[PDB]
Amino acid sequence: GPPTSDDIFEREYKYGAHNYHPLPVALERGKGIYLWDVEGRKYFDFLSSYSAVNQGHCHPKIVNALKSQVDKLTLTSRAFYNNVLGEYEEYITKLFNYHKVLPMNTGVEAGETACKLARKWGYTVKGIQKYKAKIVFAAGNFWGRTLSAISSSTDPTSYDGFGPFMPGFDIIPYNDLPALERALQDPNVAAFMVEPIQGEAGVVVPDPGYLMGVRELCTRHQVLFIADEIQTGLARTGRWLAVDYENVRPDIVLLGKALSGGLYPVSAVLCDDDIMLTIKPGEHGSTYGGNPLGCRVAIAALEVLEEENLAENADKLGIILRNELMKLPSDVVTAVRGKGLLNAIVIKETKDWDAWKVCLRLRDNGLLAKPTHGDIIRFAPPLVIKEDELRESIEIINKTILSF
Amino acid sequence: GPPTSDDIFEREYKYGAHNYHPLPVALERGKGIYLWDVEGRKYFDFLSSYSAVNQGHCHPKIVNALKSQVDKLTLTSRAFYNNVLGEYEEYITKLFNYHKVLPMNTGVEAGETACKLARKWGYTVKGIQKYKAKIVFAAGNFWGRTLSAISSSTDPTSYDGFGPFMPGFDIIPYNDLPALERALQDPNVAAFMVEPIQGEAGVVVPDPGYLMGVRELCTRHQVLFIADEIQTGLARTGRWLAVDYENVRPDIVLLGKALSGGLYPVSAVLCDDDIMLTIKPGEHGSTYGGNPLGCRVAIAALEVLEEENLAENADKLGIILRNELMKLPSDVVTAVRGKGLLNAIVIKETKDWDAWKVCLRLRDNGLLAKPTHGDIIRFAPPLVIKEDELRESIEIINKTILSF
Ligand SMILES: Cc1ncc(COP(=O)(O)O)c(CNC2=CCCC(C(=O)O)=C2)c1O
Ligand SMILES: Cc1ncc(COP(=O)(O)O)c(CNC2=CCCC(C(=O)O)=C2)c1O
Repeated sequence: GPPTSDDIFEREYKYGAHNYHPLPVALERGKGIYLWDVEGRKYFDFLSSYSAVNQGHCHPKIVNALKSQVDKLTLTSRAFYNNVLGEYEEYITKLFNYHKVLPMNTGVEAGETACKLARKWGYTVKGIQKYKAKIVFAAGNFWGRTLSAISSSTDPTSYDGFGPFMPGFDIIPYNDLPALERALQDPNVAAFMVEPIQGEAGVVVPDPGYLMGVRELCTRHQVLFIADEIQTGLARTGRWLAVDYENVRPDIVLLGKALSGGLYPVSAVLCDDDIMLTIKPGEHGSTYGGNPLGCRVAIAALEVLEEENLAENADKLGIILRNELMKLPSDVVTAVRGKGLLNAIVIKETKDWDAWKVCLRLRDNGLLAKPTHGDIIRFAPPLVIKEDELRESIEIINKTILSF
Repeated sequence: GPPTSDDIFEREYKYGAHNYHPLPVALERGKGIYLWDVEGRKYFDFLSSYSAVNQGHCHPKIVNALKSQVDKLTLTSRAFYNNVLGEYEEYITKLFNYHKVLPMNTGVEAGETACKLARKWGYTVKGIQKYKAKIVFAAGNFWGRTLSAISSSTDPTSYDGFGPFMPGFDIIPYNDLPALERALQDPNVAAFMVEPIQGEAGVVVPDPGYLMGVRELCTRHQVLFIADEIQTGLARTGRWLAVDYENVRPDIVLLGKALSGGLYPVSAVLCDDDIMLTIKPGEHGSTYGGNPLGCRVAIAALEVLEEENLAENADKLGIILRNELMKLPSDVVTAVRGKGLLNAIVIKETKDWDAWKVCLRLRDNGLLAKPTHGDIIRFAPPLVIKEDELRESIEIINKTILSF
């Protein structure tokens, strides 16, 4: 017979690194908002791979693009041109209204590319002396697991025991304009990288006006405003970009995750010529970056978000989700927050009952989520979910929470 | 009508970053050893995307694995278990005879993971004080484009203008055992990372006994021997791993590129429990690392290399290629080197005639290659090439070289 869920857990423990502690569930099928485990049980996916399957699992139009291109050409390396990359570059740069895109594969690679752009721009355009360029980050940031990315983290589990660390990274509190103004008095600051909503930190939503204030301060001190929209972008928060809520145009925009609908690792660095062209030929790249298969997938993935109006759906349905979640008892749910369909609740941890137990029982009742930083449960279903399906999920949440 | 090759070049220049200068050819189809441009012209691929399509372009068994899995499930995130990862982990760890694998996506991510393992092992097992752990690299190394990877490079085009740089990375000459012995007198060295054959540097083959000497020195000083086999592994040099030529077992093995046959970004970090388990749950990972679609592709990709005996083919055919290349006139070809089907020739550059011009004319005559570091042309066709097809390619090389 096939392997059971426990067999699947047991096998990974024996042969795979122990760098995760996943929730005890073993999935083998996904379609739209639903996942199925190897026992055949059906679950609502309320994580969406942390917003990488915004378009739902195995969306037929993205699947069709992958199957069609894989019969033609999948990788030449950037030693040669392929016929797809430029069609995708034109499409994505028009869509977000930046002059150029640099293609990469993973979110952290886009972040690393952004820091390289910022330093090279800082040295060659702003006039900072080599190598005094600084990049400022916000406490609670997450942008990946390279040595550079953990060097800016304030989470000791990310960086403790992995040093020495990348120099030139300063940290200030999130959602704090006086702190950014103070930090930007240093003329050697080249960039400030920030998430419009902090995902891994627990859907930390900054106050209204924060992104407007970041834009103004960065311009006033000619610092590059790097917006990490790898988790918040692509309709998840109710707009094409989370920064659209404040009509703000960052200097560099990072995309990833849902850029492929979950079918391929595709990430992107968007910015205008004055920044993008400080990197000259031979000075940056990637084996798989810009390959034609990922490019066909990402075009189709972006078309799904636009043609199915997923941003407005995420907006309307996010209002319903948060209003219903706020009806839960304060003794159990300490906070509800989010924008669009990127939301989270905070569980009043005791000696016994905590967010991990809630997620175990959510799983028992047919809904999959997971805690972050202990007491914060993220609720982030695919943007293709319908109102009826959302309300059925809310009743699962209510049944679970009100069962303790 | 469709876009011409020049239209394709023009479009990328307008909308994509200028971080590469590819050879002027615009490919739209690949199958086995052949590529076709948008004009319909057929070329021998003598780069294999720098050994990412060892199995040939669009190998039907790898394509079948991707099409089959994409209808089931492509990404859950490591928040949950998927049913494929453990089957791939068991398969790949048995094949190379290491206890555990850590899955990632790109080659540089595997390199970053290796450096994090080395430092965490250095601090928690060897007893190095935080944060004095050192990692030694060889001059000419290439392992990617993150800020950490360029921090160990000796190529100014990689690191100049991108600092300040990651501390704790020392550099010694390649192919130099006295230098490694001298460097390893420092008790704060945690690891030595090295390519068995340096790819990007120009297929720099170390002398016989070098890898044996590296293994002994690393053991004698309890330093981790990290073998970067992302370009040399997976049958390209004529064995499963290039280190197999000297019967050497590194402490960490990195794989990538051909790990997927070019269909998906899949990379791997292989090592035993004593190193792998110094990273605890929550301390390292990746959105797409270990996803079930990449895992199905990599299983099929690895099966192709074994079942079609591509290593022995690469061995036998590499002997023919180098012997024929050594018949070229010394006035034009200054050196021939390589193992298996990872080979290179060195062109005696003049004021006018150089390796770029040779590659332009190779392209004119139906064979695609590209220079590295100016005067070095790599010859690396897919391992599925047959002897007759190889000899037809050699005559193209002869016609081109003997036409100047
Ligand atoms: C806001 C933000 N920026 C960058 C990244 C890094 O993306 P990668 O593709 O993982 O390198 C992230 C990643 N966030 C994650 C989403 C899902 C799973 C995951 C993990 O298991 O590490 C991270 C991000 O959120
Ligand atoms: C020996 C070796 N180690 C690591 C890497 C990095 O792999 P990535 O997947 O690119 O991060 C490489 C990469 N070598 C390359 C092969 C093809 C194309 C390419 C590029 O355009 O940057 C690099 C490697 O060789």
